[PDB]
Amino acid sequence: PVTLAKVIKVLGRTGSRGGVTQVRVEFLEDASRTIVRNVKGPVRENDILCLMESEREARRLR
Amino acid sequence: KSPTGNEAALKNKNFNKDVAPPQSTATPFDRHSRTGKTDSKKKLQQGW
Amino acid sequence: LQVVELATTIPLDVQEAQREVKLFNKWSFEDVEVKDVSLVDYIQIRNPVFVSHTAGKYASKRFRKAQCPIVERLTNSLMMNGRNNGKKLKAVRIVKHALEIIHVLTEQNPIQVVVDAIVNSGAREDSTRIGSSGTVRRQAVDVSPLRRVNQAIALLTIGAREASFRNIKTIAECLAEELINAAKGSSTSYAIKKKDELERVAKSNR
Amino acid sequence: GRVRTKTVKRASKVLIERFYPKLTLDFETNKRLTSEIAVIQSKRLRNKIAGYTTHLMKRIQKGPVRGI
Amino acid sequence: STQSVQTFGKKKTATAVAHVKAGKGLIKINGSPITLVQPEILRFKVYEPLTLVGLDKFQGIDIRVKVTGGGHVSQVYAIRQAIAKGLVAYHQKYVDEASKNELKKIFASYDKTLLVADSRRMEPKKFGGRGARARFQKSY
Amino acid sequence: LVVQEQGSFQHILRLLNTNIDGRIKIMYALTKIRGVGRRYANLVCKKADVELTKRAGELTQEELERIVTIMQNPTNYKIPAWFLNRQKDQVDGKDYHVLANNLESKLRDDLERLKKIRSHRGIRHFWGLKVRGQHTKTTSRG
Amino acid sequence: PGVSVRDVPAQDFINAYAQFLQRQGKLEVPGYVDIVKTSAGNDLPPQEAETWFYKRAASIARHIYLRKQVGVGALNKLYGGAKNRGFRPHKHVDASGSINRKCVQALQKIGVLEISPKGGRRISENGQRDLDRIAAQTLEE
Amino acid sequence: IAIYAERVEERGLSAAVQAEALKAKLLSGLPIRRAAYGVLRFAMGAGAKGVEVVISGKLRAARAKSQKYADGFMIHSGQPTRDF
Amino acid sequence: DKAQHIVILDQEKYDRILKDVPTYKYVSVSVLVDRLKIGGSLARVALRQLEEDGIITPVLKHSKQAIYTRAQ
Amino acid sequence: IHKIRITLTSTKVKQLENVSANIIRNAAQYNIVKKGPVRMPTKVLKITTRKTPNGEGSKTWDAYEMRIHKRVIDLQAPASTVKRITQITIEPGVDVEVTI
Amino acid sequence: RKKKVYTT
RNA sequence: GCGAUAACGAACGAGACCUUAACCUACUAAAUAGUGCUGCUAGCAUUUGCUGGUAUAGUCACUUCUUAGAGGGACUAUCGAUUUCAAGUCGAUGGAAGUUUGAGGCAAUAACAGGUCUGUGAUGCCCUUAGACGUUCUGGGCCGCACGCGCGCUACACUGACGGAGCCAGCGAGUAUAAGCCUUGGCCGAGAGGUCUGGGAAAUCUUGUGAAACUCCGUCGUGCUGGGGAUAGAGCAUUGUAAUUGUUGCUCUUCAACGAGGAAUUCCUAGUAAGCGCAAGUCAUCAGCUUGCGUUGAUUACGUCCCUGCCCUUUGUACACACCG
Repeated sequence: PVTLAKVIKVLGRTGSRGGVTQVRVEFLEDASRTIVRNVKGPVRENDILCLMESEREARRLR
Repeated sequence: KSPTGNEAALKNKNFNKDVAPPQSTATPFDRHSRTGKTDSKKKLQQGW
Repeated sequence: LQVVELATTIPLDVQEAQREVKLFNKWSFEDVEVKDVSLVDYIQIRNPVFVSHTAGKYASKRFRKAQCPIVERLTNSLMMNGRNNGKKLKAVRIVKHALEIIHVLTEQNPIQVVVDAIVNSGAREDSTRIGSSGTVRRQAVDVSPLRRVNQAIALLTIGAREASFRNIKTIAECLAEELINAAKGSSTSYAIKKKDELERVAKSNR
Repeated sequence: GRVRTKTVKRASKVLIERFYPKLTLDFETNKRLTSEIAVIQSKRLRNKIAGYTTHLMKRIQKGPVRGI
Repeated sequence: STQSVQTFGKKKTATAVAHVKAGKGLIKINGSPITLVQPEILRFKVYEPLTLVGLDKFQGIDIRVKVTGGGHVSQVYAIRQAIAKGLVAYHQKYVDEASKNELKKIFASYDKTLLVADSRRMEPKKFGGRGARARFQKSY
Repeated sequence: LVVQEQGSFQHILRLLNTNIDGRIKIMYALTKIRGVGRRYANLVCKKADVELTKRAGELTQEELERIVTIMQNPTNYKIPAWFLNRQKDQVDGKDYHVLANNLESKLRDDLERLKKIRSHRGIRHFWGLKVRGQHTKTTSRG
Repeated sequence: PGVSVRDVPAQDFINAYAQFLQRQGKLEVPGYVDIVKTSAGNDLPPQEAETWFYKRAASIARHIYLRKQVGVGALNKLYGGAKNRGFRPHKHVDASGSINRKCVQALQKIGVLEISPKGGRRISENGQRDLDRIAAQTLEE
Repeated sequence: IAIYAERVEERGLSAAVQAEALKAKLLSGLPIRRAAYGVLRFAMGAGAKGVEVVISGKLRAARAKSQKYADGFMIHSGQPTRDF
Repeated sequence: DKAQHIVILDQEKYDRILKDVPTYKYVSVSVLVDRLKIGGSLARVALRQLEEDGIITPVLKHSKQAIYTRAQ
Repeated sequence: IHKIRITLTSTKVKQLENVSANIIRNAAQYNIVKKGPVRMPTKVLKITTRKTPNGEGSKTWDAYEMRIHKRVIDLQAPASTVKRITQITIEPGVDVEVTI
Repeated sequence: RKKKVYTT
């Protein structure tokens, strides 16, 4: 049940130590359900990173 | 045992029975003069 | 197809490479593909290579490392633990000999196998720590493909390195067991147990 | 960062306010121009002025620059 | 005299003095064949400018190289560039530039080091450490 | 090539009150004997035509009796004085190589002599400290 | 084709020239070869007692062919390695001069070497003749 | 050998001449203020771009101090200090 | 100290090596040690014989490691 | 005719270059065949002295330099001609040696 | 930092 | 720096600058650098070639690789993007170099009870100055160990040990009537070392410092094993007037803990980290240390204020010898 989403914009850095980022993804299939999510790794625009689970939004990390 | 060379062969080394001290550090107002002879307002007026 | 006669005679086997560039002139990169949609960009398999020793400037810019050949990113990953720093040739001696071991086992392409050992062991979500100044706190997020490429390899080599610690088994034969097993998702091998626990705790932290 | 300093920035605009018609959008021409226009004791300094004088020159084409 | 060009490819300190004349397929290292260059695991590296364009370009040219300096691995890379530049230099002087540009594209697209020496060099050690940037471990 | 045998091996080997592992290569095996380094057993085997590709347990009685003859009579088999242990002894002035039981004996025998002559070295020997001038202010913590 | 010493791989040729040399037997062996160390920094004599002097001599003859009037002082630096100093870091240690000086003395009386002027030890007319011969009968296999 | 004494054309422009001359005026019983500005004006009189006199030590007091008298333009970092 | 590898070859093991190795895909120095319980010294000498007689096909030639397979 | 070698050494290149040029100037208009100048590798005199006269504080090092420039000029001329060239092309910084 | 004393 | 602006225009510091490193087939020349030719010479298949020796007259040619003086070259260059469309930033192509091009040197206003009177013929003052705290001389001591701490190394094994085969760097130093320099090359020595010549006051000679890691081929084969080299015993040399409380090495011999290390904490973003050796220093000998060089050569960032530290602004004060108040 793993779903893939391509990123289309990076918002900025987040997390207490700045090691995570807020990035705007767009799903590979069904280009809808725009969800802001966080990435532990470095992010360029247009990353095809997949999702273990989708039903969760993201916020700033303490 | 008058000469120190001959007596050396007998003295025991009693070192590994007694515990050396657990704490052994033995090497406060740096800003306060202890001279007690303060230079006057006039001396600076004459010195400078 | 003709044997090109040079005064300084060219060996027969290398004359085959006039058609295609191959790793050790034994492994072909045409039949090597990445079985993961997001990992194609960060796994460079398009340009054929002769030996996993290229010596490029891939750390100068932010994402220059995405173009590095996949084989070199493991032989670089081999030489760690101080004493092995700079022993890239030995690490290539580990990779090349292993690929000889890798082909006779499971009968698959050795450089296709290593790509499969990289896609399978990449954890997709990691529970990052969000401690509020000292306390123990964790938060689950995603993992980028670039990190998901690189984290698998470092796990792969570590499992190779400890398999040969105080062990009669050598590093190359440990690696061949490591690579083929972690390519198929073997829970027995390293880079699967260390991966699975990473995604395990991430579920209870989201 | 590649921020130019003020000593190169003020020396660049004093050239435009004096020799604008002789200035061009090409760095090479400005590189050679500033040699016979201003006595610049350092070769590295001379290239920095012309490289930002050209940028000032290459800006006036898109519209009026502020302060010059 | 005869058709000859002089070139050299450079590495860390290894500077590879390659001579290309008009003759047979003689490609030698210090007067010794390229079939026995060490380390043998990287014997493929010095072959790269040979098989990328094909060995037939070396029929009419003979190559003798002499390299002093650098390190053993640095020797492998320098000779590679020198003969690759020797091929291009010889084609430039005695053959049309249609070949020099054509063959260079095969060389350019495979590795930039096939033509241009890299600038990566060790930086001086500064006092206060065993290395260029490393410093003595500090004691509190 | 690999070979086969039965009964010619000897699990427990015995040379001069000293036990040698029979399954380990002989030129290494003799080092269990005091007075044998890896250096010493290299040569006493070579001139005895003990091929280095064998073990301790393969050598029959004959070979052992010859090597212990060379072992205890090294000067009689052109083993040099610089290759011996106890060269130019005090008591007789003949080159010697003290062995399994007799190495520590002349080791002790040298101790009380320096203790007899109240020399500084034997003075430091009685205490159990370093005697070659090395430093105990921070390291002699074992 | 003109076979030369520089045309044949060194590792297998040195085995072949020594293989010829041992069967030849005209090179005299010092009696201490089974007693002595190769260098001051070694810890074990060479494990091939029967061949190491011939393997050493065959290489030294081949090595000298490549270079010009190399003396015996140069030879020690060639074969020495890193001594295993116990706790101190490694230092380069010279080779044993008695073995090397004998070898150049030994190969000179068998016709492979001679004393060159202004120091060193040149390779002889026939030393090149035999070495390039043994090379010619090396690479057919 | 031959030794020749050449009269220094600009006395104020020479630090060695002015530093030595200040030493004598310092020993001559003059106050430091009168002495220091006698060479400060002398240097500015000769046309010097800048001048800095730092008279440091102890003076009629137990604690020691430092005192500086800068005049004119003064550059501090780089080659021109070695040059000017 | 749990190795207990045997380096002296008896009659019980020589024939079994002719019975064990032919039923292998790939062998190495440890493989002969890991499952046959023979030593590495006995492993390398056995490989240099198992190959010379034609039973073993050499995959790679090296000193620090050896890659072999069955010739059947 | 005489084979005469002239060696020029100094610390500052500019005065050494004037001496190097002026000798060639005296070797040019006078029809005298020459070989040089040969720019000898520079010699830097390096010592890493410690900044602290005492031994307190952080470890900083002074590494002072002496760049020495040497050239050799072979002159094929009588000794009377070459000797007068040096005095024409003298400089206090540059020492001049003449040898046949 | 000591006071010198003689015997002879 | 843009910008906002009761400010405007300036100066010091930073940046500029300089040393070093990269590119230059474009200059100037190179018998203390090399190459191609040219002699004369060699071995092999004889193919006219492949390798070399020699050549301070072959009275060869050249600077391309090596040296260094004169210069040139990059100034974020041009393009796609975001930005107050500004300062800038981010991605490309060119380029030798697009992280301030790389790394360093000099480096502001005042100041610290930071360190040194143990470098001074730099010092004021107290002490002492002929039985001297001055000197000189012999012998000792800084090394001395019941203990805790740190700067390092040796390693804890097979990505390895030995044993052969191969065999590349760079920075540097080196003398006379001495008080003995670098020392080759030859001759003796298992080794260390010993003898006889000769070069070099120096790109020549020492020294291509043929350094080690490394590559290969063999034994070893998980054992505290042949990983490791403590502690100790015997002889031979070296240096010094003098080596005992081993100067040091060498030969043999003894064959230790250590099987990867807790709470903690350090250095570091590219030829950098980390493995690996080499030289200069103190030095008559003594380098596990610093100073510099060269070989191999990475992993991950290219962000933040979470920790710590500092800086600025706001704020508070009964402090100004300034919270050590």
